[PDB]
Amino acid sequence: AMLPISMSDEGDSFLVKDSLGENKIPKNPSKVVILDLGILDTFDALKLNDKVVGVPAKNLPKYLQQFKNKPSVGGVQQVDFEAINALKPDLIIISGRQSKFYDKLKEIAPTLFVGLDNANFLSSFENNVLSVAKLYGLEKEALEKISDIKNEIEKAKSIVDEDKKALIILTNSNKISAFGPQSRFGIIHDVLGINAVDENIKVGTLGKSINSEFILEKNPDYIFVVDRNVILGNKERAQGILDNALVAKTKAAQNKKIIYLDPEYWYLASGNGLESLKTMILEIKNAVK
Ligand SMILES: O=C(NCCCCCNC(=O)c1cccc(O)c1O)c1cccc(O)c1O
Ligand SMILES: [Fe+3]
Repeated sequence: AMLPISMSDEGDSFLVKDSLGENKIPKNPSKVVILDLGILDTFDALKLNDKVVGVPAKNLPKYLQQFKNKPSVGGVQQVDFEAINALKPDLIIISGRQSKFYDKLKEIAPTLFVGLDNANFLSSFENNVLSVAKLYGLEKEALEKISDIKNEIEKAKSIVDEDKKALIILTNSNKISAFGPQSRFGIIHDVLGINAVDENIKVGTLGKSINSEFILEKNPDYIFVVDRNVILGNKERAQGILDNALVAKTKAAQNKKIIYLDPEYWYLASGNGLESLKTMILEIKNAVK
């Protein structure tokens, strides 16, 4: 299990420890640079928009356009260090895409890691949201919105067909990769209760390389597709890649249950968002119901 964030009070500040390090964080930070898109959505949900001073405008999705005029600190992968240091932030919030920059970010300001644990999603989620809320004295408000997400998950779980099984795939250029329980798309199986076609696909951020023959051999009832081409701006599109005779023979193809999930939520990985996680839950739910 990834280590949780832990905090202790010290008057004007908290001493915070997370899986990457220790940081003294001031209470009520007022210049926050946010590189995790989910947490950025949680700032919105908690009415903390005016605290944010930097965002990754190169990867800002459609549901986060209230932050389009914030100063840009680049993208989720192409972090602009000069821009960040010019802002003089009091806090920088990252997730797993930026852990490789942690030392460099920590020289600028205290840097909090809000990674989602792929093997312990819901527990991680709650700890990331509550830790942020504690910085601002908003635990109460955050608890109430967490309780809303939990109720949405119960509604989604309750309509799931225990007989039926699903395969999760990612399309990049023209190649296909598969993901299963405890991967970066694990919540489909782990939280929402959808049975997997193969429990033995045991993967993290990088998927198991397969072809359509595999998909047909497994004959899933649902295929959930995340198209990485949309995010990277490639020409290739999963609808094209999956239009072939082998995929056409699956029960998923025959029942219109090939589901193209929005990659601005699933791939860009906005699960730390109090509203964005809800939208993703509903998207699974309305696809299956
Ligand atoms: O460290 C990571 N990738 C290494 C670099 C790959 C280099 C190429 N990537 C892109 O152009 C890109 C752009 C936006 C979002 C992304 O996730 C991207 O991978 C990484 C970590 C967790 C999840 C990911 O998904 C990652 O990638
Ligand atoms: Fe990536």
